Amino acid sequence: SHITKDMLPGPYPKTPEERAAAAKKYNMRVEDYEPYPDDGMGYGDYPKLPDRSQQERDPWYDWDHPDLRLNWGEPMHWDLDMYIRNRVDTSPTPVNWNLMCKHLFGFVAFMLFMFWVGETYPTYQPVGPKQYPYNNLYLERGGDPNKEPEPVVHYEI
Amino acid sequence: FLPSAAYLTHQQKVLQLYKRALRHLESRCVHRDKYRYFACLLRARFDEHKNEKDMVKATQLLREAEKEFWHGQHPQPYIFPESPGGTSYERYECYKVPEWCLDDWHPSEKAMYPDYFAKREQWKKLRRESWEREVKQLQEETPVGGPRTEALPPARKQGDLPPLWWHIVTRPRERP
Amino acid sequence: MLKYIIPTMMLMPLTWLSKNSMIWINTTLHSLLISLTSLLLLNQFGDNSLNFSLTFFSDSLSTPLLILTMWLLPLMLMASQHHLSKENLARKKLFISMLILLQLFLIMTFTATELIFFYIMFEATLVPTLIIITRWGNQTERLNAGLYFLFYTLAGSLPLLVALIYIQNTMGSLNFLILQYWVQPMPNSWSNTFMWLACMMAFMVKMPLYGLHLWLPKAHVEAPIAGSMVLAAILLKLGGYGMMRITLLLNPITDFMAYPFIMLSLWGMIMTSSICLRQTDLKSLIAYSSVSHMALVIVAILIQTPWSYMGATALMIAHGLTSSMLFCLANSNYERVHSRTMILARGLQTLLPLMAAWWLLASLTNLALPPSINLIGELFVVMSTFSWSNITIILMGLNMVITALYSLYMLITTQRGKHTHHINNILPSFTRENALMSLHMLPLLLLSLNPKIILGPLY
Amino acid sequence: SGYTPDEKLRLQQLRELRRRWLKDQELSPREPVLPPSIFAFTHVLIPVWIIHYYLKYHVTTKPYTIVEKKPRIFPGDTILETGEVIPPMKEFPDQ
Amino acid sequence: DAPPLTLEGIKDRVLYVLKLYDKIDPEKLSVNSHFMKDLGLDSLDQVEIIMAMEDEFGFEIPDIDAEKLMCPQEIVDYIADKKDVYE
Amino acid sequence: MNLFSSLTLVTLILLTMPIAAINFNTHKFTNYPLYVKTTISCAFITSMIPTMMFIHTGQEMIISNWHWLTIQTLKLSLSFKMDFFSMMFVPVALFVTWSIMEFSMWYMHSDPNINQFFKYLLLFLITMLILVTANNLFQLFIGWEGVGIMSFLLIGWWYGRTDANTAALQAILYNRIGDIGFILAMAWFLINLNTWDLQQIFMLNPNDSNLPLMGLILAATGKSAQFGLHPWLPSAMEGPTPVSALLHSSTMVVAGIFLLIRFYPLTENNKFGQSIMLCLGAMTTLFTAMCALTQNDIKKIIAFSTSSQLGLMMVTIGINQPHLAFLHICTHAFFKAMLFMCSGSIIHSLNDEQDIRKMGGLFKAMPFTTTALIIGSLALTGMPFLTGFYSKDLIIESANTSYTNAWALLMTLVATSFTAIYSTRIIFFALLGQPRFPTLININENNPFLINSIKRLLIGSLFAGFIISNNIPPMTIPQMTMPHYLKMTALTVTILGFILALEISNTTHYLKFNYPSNTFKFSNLLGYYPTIMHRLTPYMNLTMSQKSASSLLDLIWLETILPKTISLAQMKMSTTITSQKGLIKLYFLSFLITILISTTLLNFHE
Amino acid sequence: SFPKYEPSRLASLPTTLDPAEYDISSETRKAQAERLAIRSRLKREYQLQYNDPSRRGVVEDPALIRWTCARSANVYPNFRPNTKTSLLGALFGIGPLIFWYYVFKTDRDRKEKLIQEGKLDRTFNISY
Repeated sequence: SHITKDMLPGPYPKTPEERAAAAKKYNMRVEDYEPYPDDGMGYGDYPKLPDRSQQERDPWYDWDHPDLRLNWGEPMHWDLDMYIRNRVDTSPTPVNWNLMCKHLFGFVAFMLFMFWVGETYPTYQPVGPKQYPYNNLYLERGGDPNKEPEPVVHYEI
Repeated sequence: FLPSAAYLTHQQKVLQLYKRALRHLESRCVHRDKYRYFACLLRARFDEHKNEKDMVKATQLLREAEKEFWHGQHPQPYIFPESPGGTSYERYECYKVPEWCLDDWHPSEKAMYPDYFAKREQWKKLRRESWEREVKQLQEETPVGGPRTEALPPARKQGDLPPLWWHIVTRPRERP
Repeated sequence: MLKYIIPTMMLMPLTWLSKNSMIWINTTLHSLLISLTSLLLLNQFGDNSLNFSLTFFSDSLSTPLLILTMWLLPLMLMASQHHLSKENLARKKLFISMLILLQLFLIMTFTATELIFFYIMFEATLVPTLIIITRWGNQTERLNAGLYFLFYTLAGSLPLLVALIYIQNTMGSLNFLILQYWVQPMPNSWSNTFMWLACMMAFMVKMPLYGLHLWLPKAHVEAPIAGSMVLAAILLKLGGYGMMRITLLLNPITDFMAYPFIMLSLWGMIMTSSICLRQTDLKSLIAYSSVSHMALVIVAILIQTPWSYMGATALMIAHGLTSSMLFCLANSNYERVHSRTMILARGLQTLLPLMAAWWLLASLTNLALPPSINLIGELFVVMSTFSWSNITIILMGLNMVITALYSLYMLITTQRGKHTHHINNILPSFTRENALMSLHMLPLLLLSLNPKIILGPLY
Repeated sequence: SGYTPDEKLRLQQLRELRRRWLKDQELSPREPVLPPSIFAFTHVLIPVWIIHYYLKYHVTTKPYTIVEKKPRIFPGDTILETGEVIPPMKEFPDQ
Repeated sequence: DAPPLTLEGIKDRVLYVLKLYDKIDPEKLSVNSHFMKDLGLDSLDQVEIIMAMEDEFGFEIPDIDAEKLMCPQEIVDYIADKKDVYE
Repeated sequence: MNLFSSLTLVTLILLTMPIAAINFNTHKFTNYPLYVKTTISCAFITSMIPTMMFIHTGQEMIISNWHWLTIQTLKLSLSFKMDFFSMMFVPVALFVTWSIMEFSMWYMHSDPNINQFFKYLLLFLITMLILVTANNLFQLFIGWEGVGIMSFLLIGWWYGRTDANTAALQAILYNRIGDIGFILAMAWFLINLNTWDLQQIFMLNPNDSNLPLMGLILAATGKSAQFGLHPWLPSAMEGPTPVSALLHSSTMVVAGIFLLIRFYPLTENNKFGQSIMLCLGAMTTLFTAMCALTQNDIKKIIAFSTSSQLGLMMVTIGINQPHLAFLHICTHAFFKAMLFMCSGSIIHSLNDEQDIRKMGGLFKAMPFTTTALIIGSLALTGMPFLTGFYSKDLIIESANTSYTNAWALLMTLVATSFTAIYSTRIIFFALLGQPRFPTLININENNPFLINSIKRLLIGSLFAGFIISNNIPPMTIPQMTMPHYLKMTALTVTILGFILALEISNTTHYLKFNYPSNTFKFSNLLGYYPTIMHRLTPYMNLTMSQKSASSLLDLIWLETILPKTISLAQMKMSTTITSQKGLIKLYFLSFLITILISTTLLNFHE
Repeated sequence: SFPKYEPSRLASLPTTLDPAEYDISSETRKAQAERLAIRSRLKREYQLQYNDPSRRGVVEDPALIRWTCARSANVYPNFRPNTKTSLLGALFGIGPLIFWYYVFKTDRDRKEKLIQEGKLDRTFNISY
C-alpha cells in the first residue's frame, strides 16, 4: 500500500502551494527547494542538488548507508545512478582544472612535436649497406628461382 | 555537518585546520626531526596571536590561513591505513557477516554449537523482553515536538538497558 | 514430427485431470520425456532438409531452436511456481495448460513448410503470451505492457499476410523447396521495394529494430517469469528465424534498400548498449541487453554472408540461453528483496556464497568470455561486417567494450561489497533455484565443447 | 567542552553491554565444535600413460598432425638412415 | 596477523606516553585527571596529545572526537572501543 | 621423437587435477597448498626436460588434435606449438609462480577462503599457459580474454573497498580495448589471408600491412599498460600482494608485447611499423620515469618501474630484435617476482601499512629481506655486471647502433637514469633512514616458507638470467664495435644518476621546507592523466546517456513519435464522430447532402 | 597568494573556503538548525522502524521508490515540445545516423568501383 499522490507530476506553478507540498513531500528546506525549472526535458518537479555529494560527506559522521553516503531521508539527487563513489569521484583537485588540462595537452603536444622533429632528422652510425652473396640475396626473397636475376655483384674495398 | 549541532564554532574550525595542517606537515616532512622543527614553528605561528580579543580579525586571518594552506598542501598525504581514504578501508570486510544471520541454520549445525546458541537465545529473549515499556515510554517522554538532535539519552530513569542498542552493540568485531 | 505434436496434445488433458499436489511431478516428468524425444530428431544430413508429408521438415535453422524450446519448457515451468502457489488449483492448471498450448504452437511455428502456415502459427505464438503477461504481470502497467505487445506485433505483422498472398498467386504454392526452385529476382521497381518493406518491416517490429523497440521493455518489466523467458528467447529468435526463412526470395533489391536498416540497427545498437548502463530497475538492463544483441543479429542477417548466418544462429542460441538464465536470477533477487530496483538489493557476497557464482558465470557468458558461444557469434558477425564495409568494425568494438562494461557493472553494483544491514530476510538459496542454474549452464558448456551442431545450414 | 554527562552515562551502559556481548562471542569449552611419494608419481605417471597411449595411436593415424622443424645436418656430419658425408667447407685463409 | 591487547596494558601505554610529554608533570598524574579543567594546559596541546595517540596507535580518530575526551580514562575506553578488545 | 611432444603435453595436463579435485571433493581438504605445491613442482621438473632436448638438438615441433568447425576453406583444432619462445618461457613462469604459491601460503595464512583463492590463481596460470603455447590465433584470443577475466576476479578478491573493484573495472575496460585491436587484426588476417594461423601468415609476406599492425599496436598498448592505457597498472597494484606479483611481474602484462615478439616475420618489414613501435615505447618510458618521483606507495613505484621496462621492450621491438626482448622478459620475470615478494615480506611484517612514510629504517633488523631488496635493486640498472646487465645493455647498444629516430635513444637514456634514481630512493627511504614506524613491533621471520621462497628466487636472479642468456642460438648479428662513450656510457649514466639521487638525499637531510614547484605536482598526480581522464570521460558519455538515451531520444521521443500521434488522432476523430446529439433533423440533412454529393459532385449514373 | 581556486563542472569546491560562508546571518543559522532538526526526525523515525524484533522484511524506504517512479514512468508527463527539445532530439537522433550513412555511401562507392575495376588484393579473398 502506497499513496499515489506521493509521486510527483507537474512543476512549481503556482508558487505558494506547489512549494509547500514539495517541501512537505520531499523532506527539505522550504525556500531552498528550487525546481529545475520547467524546462520540458521531463524532470518533473524534482529537486536541484549541489551535484557532488559523494567524495564530500566524510565517513566519520556515521550515517546509515555505509557506502551510498545517504542517510535514508534526502531528496536523493537525480544522478544517483552516476554520481556514486566507484563510478565518478568528484574530489576537489589539488591545483586547478584549466591549469591541469593545459599542462597535460601542452606536454603531449610537445612530445608529438619532438617526435616529428626526430622523424625528420634520423640518426645513424657511419655504416654502409650489407653485402649479400647472391646479388642482394636472391632465391630467398619473393621467388622466380630460375627466371630473373639482376646481376649486381659486389666489388671489394 | 555533525550529529551534535550545526555550527561547529570558530574555535572548532581553527582546531580542525590545525590538525589537518599538522598532518600535512607530517606528510611533507620526513626524517621526523625537521618535522619537529617545522611543527613547533607552526605552533609558534598560532601562538603569535593568543591575545586576540577581536573576532573579524580572527576570522579573516582564518580565511587567509585557508588560502596559505591550500597554496601549499600535499597531494598524497600520509593517511592512516585503516581510516577511510587509506589503504585498508574495510580491507577485511570479507567476513563482516551481519549478525541477524546465524539464526537460519540447519538444526544439526545448531546441534554442533550448543552452549553459544543457548546464550544467543537468552540474549534474544532479553532483546524482546525489554522493548515495549522502556523504549516506548522514553521515546514518547523525552522528545519535544521536534527531536532536534541525534545523540540520544540512556534509560537513566529507573531500570534496564538504554534504548536503541541492538545494531550498535551487536556489530562485528572489526577483526573477523 | 507428428510424433512430437500428438504427445503435446496427450500431455495437456492429463494436467486437467491431475489430482491435488500431483500436477507438478506429472508435468515436469513428461516434459523431460519430451526433451529426450526432441533429442531424437537431430539427424540433418548433407545436401537437403529432412522432409515429412507436406507440413513438416527440419533444418539446422530449425532443429536447435526446436530443441531449445522443448528444453526450455521444464525450465520455464519450474521457474513458474512459488509466485502463484497461493492461487487456485484451477487457475494453476489454467496457467500451465496455457504454457503447454504456447509450446505446441511454437513447435508448429518452427516446423512449418509454408509461410502462410508460418503466419498463422506466428500470431498463434502471439495470443497466449498476451493473457499471461497481462494477468500475472504483478505491477500497475502490465495492462499497458500487454497492450503495446499485442498492437505492435499485429500492426507490424499484418501486411506481411497480403504480401504472402501475393507471392502465393504469383508463384504457385509456398513450400520452402519450391521457393528454392522457382524463385527469380525482382528488379528495382517501386512495388518490389514496398513488398520487401512490408515483409522485412513486420519482422523488424518482431526483432525489435531500434525504431520500434519501445515494444519490449514494458513487456519485460511487467511479466511473470515464464512469459518473460518465452517472450525474450523464443519470440525474438522466432522473428529472426522467420526473416532467415523469407529472405531466400527477393535478393537483388536488398542491396538498394537495406542501407537504412543496417544503419538504424548499428546506431541503435550503440545507443541501446549505452542506455542499459545507467538505468535503474535491474530487470530492464537485460531487456535492453537483448535489444542490443538482436540489433547485432539484424545486421548479421541482412549483410548476407555464410559466415554471417553461422554466427547469427550461434548468437541466437547463446543469447537465448543466457538471457533466460539471467531473467531467472533476476526473479530470484526479486523473491528476496521485493524491490525490482537495482541500488536497494546489495551485498550478496557474504550472504548466498554460491548464488554469486551463478551470477558471475552468467555475466561472463554475457560478456563474451571466449568459450561462450556468444563470442563465437559475435566473432563471426565481426568478420562478416569487416568484409562488408572495412570501417564499421569500430562500432562493433565499441559495442564490445560497452557490452562488457554494463554486464560487469550489473555484476559488481548489486553483488560486490556490502549488505545494507536492514534487509535481514534473505534465506539461503533453494535447491530449486540452483537446479535451474545448473539446467541452464551445463548444456551451454557441454555445447561449447563440440559446437558443430548449432551452426547454420551453411555449415 | 567535553561530554555532557548523560552521554557519559549512555556510553558507560554501552561499555557494559559490549563487554558482555564480546564475552558471549568467545567460545572455549574445550569441546568447542562437535562433528557428527607413490601417490605423487602415480598422479604423474597415469596421465603420461593415458596421453602417450593417445599420442601414439590416434595422433599417428591422423596424417598431418604433430610435425617438426627438422634437425639441422651439417657439412661435415653424416646421415643415420642413408649414410654419407657432405663435403666440408672449403679452405680457410686469414683465420 | 595476531598482536593481542589488554585493557590494563593499553592503559599503561597511554599513561606512559602522557608521562613522556614535556610541559605536564608526572607529579600529579593519574587516569582521573582532566586536561583543560585542572591541568591548566591549552586545547592546542590537547590536540597535540590526540595527535600523539593517533601517530602511535596507527588509526585516525575522527575530528568530532578530537573535541570532547579531555581525560585519559575516556581515551583508553575509546581506543579499546575502536580496536574491539575485550574478553 | 614423440617423447618431446608427450612431455610438453603432460606439462599442460598436470594443471587440471587440483581444480576438478576440489570441484569433486565433498570431503574437506586442508593440505590443498601442499597439493598445489607438489603438482607445480613436478610440472617444473618435467618442463625443464624438453628445453634440455631443445638446446641439445633444435627440433622444433607443433602439435594439433581434435578439430572442430571445419566449416569453410579453413578449420581449427586445439593446436599449439613449441618453438624457441614457448620452450624457454614456460619453466620461467612456472618457477616464478611456484615461488608465488609459497609466498601466498605464508601471506594469506589467515583468510579461511584460501581454496577459492588458489582455484582462481591456478586457473589464471592455466590460461596464461594456453596463451603462451598456442599458434591457432583463436586460442591466443581465448588465452587473452581468459587472463583478463582472471585478472578481474583476482583483483576483486577483497569485496568491499570500492577502489579495488573500480580498479578491476578499469583493468577489464583496457582489456576490451585490447580486444577491439586484436579482432581488427583477426579480421584482416581472415579476409586477406584465408585464416588466422601463424604458420600461413608467416608463409606469406603480405607487404601492405598497415591496418593489421595498427590493430596489433592498439591491442599491445591495451594489454601492456602503455601510454594512453597505462593507469590501470597502479590501480591494479591496489589488490593483494601475490595477486600483484603474479599478475604484473611475469604474466598478464608481458603478454601485450609477447604477441609482437610472436609476429617477428611479419614485422621484419614495414619500417613505419618499427617507427610507431619505438616512438610509443619511448613515450611510455619517459612518462613513467618522470612519473615515478614522489610516489610514497611501494607498489606504485614498482608499477612505474615495470611500465618503464615494458617501454624498453617496445623500443627493443622498435629495432628488429625479438630475442633480446624475450631474454629481457625472462630476466625481468625472475627479477620483479623476487622484488614483489620482498616488498610483500616488508609490508606484512609491519601490519600492511604499506607506505614509504612510517616505514623508514629497516637495515640490521632482519637483514635477510634487506639483503633481498638490495640484490633486486642492484640487479636493476645492471650493477656491473649481473644478469640484469645483459638484456638491458644489449638493448641499449643495439638501439644506439641503429637507424633510430634521434629522440627514442635519448628518452630511454634519460629514463634509465631515472630508474636508477628511484631505485636509489626505494633503497634509501625503505632501509637506511633513521627508524620511523610505531612501537609494539612484531617484526618476525621465525618462518620457513618465506625464507625458502626469497632464497630460491634470489638464487634464480643470480644465475638463471645468465644461464638462459648464454646458450641460445643467436638469431641476430652481434654488433660488438662501439665507439668511445657508446659502450660504457650506460654504466656512466646510471652512476651519474646515483650521484644525482645522492645529492637529492643530502639536500633532503636539511631543514628547509621549500615550496612545491609544479614538476613536483606534475609527478604526484601521475602527470594528471588518470585524474583528468577518469573525471572527464565518465562525465561525457554518462551525461550523454542521461540526456540523449535514458531521458530524451529513446523513451520520451519514441513515445511522442509513434503512440502519441496515432492515439491522439484516434481520440480526436472519436470525440468528433460520436459526439452528436439527438436532433434527427440533422441526420436527415446529412442524408440530403449525401444524396446531392452523389448526384452532382461525382457522377454515379455516369 | 593564489587565484582563489575556481571550481568547474568537475573540480569540487570544498567547504573549507567558500568564501561566502563567513557572512553568516541569523536566518542562515536558523536554516542550519532546521536542516539538523529534519535529519534528526527522519533518523528517529528510521531507527524506530529499524529496531523491532518482530520486523522481518525490508526497511520500506519511500525515498528510493519515489526516485524510481519519478525517473521511470513520470518522465513522459510532464513534457512539452519546445524549440530546445525538438531541435535537440532531431540533432541527437538522426544526425549521427545520417553522418555514418554518408560515410558508408562513400566507402561502398569506393569498394564497388574499385573491384569493378580490378585493382584489389583479391588474388585470394576466399571467406566471402
